[PDB]
Amino acid sequence: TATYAQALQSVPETQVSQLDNGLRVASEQSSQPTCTVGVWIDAGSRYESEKNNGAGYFVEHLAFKGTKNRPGNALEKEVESMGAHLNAYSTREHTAYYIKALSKDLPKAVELLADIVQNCSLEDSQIEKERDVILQELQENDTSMRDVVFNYLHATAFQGTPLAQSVEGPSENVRKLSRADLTEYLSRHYKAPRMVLAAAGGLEHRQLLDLAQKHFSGLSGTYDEDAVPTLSPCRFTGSQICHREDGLPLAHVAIAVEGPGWAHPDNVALQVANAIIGHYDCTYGGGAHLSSPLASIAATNKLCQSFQTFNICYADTGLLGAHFVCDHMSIDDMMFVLQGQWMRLCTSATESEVLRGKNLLRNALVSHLDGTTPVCEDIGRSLLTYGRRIPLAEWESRIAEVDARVVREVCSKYFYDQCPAVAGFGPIEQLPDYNRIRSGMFWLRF
Amino acid sequence: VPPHPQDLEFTRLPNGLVIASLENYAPASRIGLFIKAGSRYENSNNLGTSHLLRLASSLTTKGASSFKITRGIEAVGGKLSVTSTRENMAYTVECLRDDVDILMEFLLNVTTAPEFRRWEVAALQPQLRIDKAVALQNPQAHVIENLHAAAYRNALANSLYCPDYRIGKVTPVELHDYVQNHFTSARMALIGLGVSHPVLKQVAEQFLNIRGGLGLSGAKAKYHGGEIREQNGDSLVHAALVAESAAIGSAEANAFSVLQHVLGAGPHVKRGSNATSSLYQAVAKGVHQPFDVSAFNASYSDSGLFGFYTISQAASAGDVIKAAYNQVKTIAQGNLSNPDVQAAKNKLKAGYLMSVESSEGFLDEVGSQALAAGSYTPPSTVLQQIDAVADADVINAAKKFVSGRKSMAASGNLGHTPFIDEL
Amino acid sequence: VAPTLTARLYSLLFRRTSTFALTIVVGALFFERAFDQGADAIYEHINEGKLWKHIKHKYEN
Amino acid sequence: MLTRFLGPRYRQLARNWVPTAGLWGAVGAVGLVWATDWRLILDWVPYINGKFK
Ligand SMILES: CCCCCCCCCCCCCCCCC[C@@H](O)O[C@H](CO[C@H](O)CCCCCCCCCCCCCCC)COP(=O)(O)OCC[N+](C)(C)C
Repeated sequence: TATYAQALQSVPETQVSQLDNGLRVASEQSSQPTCTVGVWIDAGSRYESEKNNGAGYFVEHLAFKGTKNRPGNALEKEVESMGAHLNAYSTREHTAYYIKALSKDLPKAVELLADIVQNCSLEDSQIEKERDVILQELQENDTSMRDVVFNYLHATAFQGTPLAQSVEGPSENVRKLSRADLTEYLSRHYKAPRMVLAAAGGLEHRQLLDLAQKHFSGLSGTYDEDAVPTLSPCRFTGSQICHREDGLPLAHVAIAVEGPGWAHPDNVALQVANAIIGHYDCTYGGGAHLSSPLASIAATNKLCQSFQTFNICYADTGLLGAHFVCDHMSIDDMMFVLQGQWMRLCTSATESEVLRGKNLLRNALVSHLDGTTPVCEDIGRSLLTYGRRIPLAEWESRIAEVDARVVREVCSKYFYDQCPAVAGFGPIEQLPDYNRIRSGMFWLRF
Repeated sequence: VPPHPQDLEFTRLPNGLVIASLENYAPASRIGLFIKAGSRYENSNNLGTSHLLRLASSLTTKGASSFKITRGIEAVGGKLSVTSTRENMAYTVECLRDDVDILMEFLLNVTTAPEFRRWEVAALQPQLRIDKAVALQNPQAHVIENLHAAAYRNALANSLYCPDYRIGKVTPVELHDYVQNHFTSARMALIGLGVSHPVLKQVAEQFLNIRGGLGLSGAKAKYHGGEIREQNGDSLVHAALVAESAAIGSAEANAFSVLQHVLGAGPHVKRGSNATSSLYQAVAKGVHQPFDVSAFNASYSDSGLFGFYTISQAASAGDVIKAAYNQVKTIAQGNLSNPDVQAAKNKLKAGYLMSVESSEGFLDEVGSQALAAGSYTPPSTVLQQIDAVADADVINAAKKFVSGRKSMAASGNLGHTPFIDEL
Repeated sequence: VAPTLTARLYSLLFRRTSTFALTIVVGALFFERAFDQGADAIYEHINEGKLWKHIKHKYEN
Repeated sequence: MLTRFLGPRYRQLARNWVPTAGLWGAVGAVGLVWATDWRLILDWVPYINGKFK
């Protein structure tokens, strides 16, 4: 035997040691022949100015195209030749560079990440080449209705705050950003107390810390002696953005209330409530028999091509709600059925559906944490948000605590009689007026 | 100190069925029933039957209603997935450790007791048109359908999606027929992760003793060749050029797999010139616009297709193809260094290992190994297999492609796209 | 008036439509008393003694 | 026709809705009392004394 409980204790503790730099260095060990190693940085768009809005996104384009020790090609050629994969990403709050490689290749993997993260050869010829690349990617993203509605939702919910900004920045900022603009953000943000070296797989935490001192130590000398930046809170605005385009065949609508942020214990109960409502897509086989009432009413009445719930978290704030895509004539019904479920959950959540929500969440959490890449990502992000790795047994503990009462107390706290941020795009004539949407945030019977 | 890792248990039962398990002490569990029942076992009278079948996984069974399969699996937060390839169907089931029993039972009902009710099948027919439409929005899907229809005169010619003329024409009897004669012991493998060997062996002994259908894994792919051309308008041109190569498992296939990494699979670095990719560098030399090129490698029970795949502007199509083709030619002519192969070995070896590092990719590999080979071959010896490939074999693989009767599919504005004839 | 009187009026009474209704009906009863005679008292002052209610005691048994 | 409505979910569904159903009764009572002037109920109310003898 092995009970689900016992399995959670078997997963080894994520070991953390700290460099004198302030570089937190962390690992989860296993018997795996491969690994993922990365650097997670406390930087994104929320740190940017308006006048340097695509800066982080720009460095991300330059980071793999040459260093002082490896000019141009050299990096690619090295990573490619050992069979490794090298990736990067940037959200509004976090930037990460990671290598998937053989476990034996960990010495060079860490070495290359050190060079990438500290010695970025921002050659003016390459920044100009990247200018066109990024501008071309801006036109590309315009065609993704989903990428737009979420940028739009960010733009309207976080009106006037750094969080309103996109990761990639506006066109003019891509067109006019200089090497100086780029070096300045780089030097102000890529500082050791805001960087986590994460690894997962066939490792030795001893060997990783050795490598971290070998390659990252070189950020000592003096640090933070002139200026330090800490994040200011971002005002949420219950507002609407409607981009009416009657030439696109399906409508995209993303609707959200203000969430609490990364740290808050009541993200668990929110996630459970979200699990209950879930997600649907026309290629699901279940249809009519799906548990989630919205999913089943969506499927039966073909109200929708796809919907998904989300709980997007930023430090001390977030976006809680759903996004859907549907035909022009189905926007109203989709909103009604969605808001009706939020209210059902707010006022009359029942015990068994809350079990299913908890069950979907334990399954999601355990399915996600499969392989070196997802776990390495979890170590990096967790340390940057929660300041530690929250072990799986603690997640189970915090999940098991949620009952029907918890769901309805917590859903009411965030959803009941709260102002949504609403973003619409495409054939949206039938998208409900804000007052009407706002009226769906309460019930006259309750 | 992590836990000392367990070893995989393997068993061929006398009846031909295969059981493989690994107690990985994971908080979740995964069970896959793999069946030699993919698209290839369809005939010219029942095309698309294995598509609707793939779509039918939660229709009503003896012992569990449609509504139960859905609500039962959803109650515990598990999944029921079905993945078809040209050779296999694979019914996969996920859940937390404590819940293996209910999902197993569901699994067994879907695979061994499907009822295929007249009206339920009737109601599911339109999902074929949506399912097909959602896949076919990748230009690559039609290219690889067409590539196969042209390569083979036979079984691998069949597509994993149902031909339009068949939608609403697949009968409840056709599926009953497909199951009774393909979902049999000797065509099956029951793979379990986070489960015990006695339990798998028990359910195998109790529930999976079915035999009364076809025998051959080789109803037999007769490779033929030729090309299919689809005028599209479509922003840029998709073209795949291919020759018959080597059946999966043979030594030759491993040479082809190395050739694929000498020339170039997908990228390794996010937004890169793909410096080690010899195909990419070759086209780039005289094409100064948006393009893509990769080596394409498909391995089957009794045939294989190797070559390359290209994405390019309408007018550059023929230049991109001819450049890629000539690059292969130079490797057949002898122009291949030892470190070139060494890097391809490392790219392949690392890639394979990464391919099995999660439980989803692990289970699929143990499953496909059980069907194709009737064995589990550990990574340690797969890497030894790869190492035994010499430079002269990789050269011999390129020599076989160059000199072998081609197959080609392509779609877009075909105005400046060549014709095999002209290659 | 520490977290505002309007904020505590919302969280205590206005949130649920039930307590919102109950506040109106309880409020409608209180207000009817303070307004009926409260406005009658203002009607008294503009007609200080010219009403029969003021005369009253002049013709009493 | 009523046996379908008895089970643990409906036990939770009734309890979830009872503070509300009670408060609507209080609305209806005060509402009926106030509208007809039920001096029977209203005589015992510490400010509403329009029957001021
Ligand atoms: C037709 C000819 C007549 C002409 C009349 C013209 C004169 C205008 C008067 C018409 C009436 C309009 C009323 C004013 C509109 C205000 C909206 C009101 O109806 O409130 C709604 C809801 O209705 C009330 O909540 C119901 C309260 C019930 C109070 C009792 C009313 C008195 C009737 C007594 C009942 C007893 C029955 C009688 C027994 C004999 C919505 O509230 P809302 O602004 O969106 O706030 C949302 C609620 N939150 C705060 C919980 C989020």
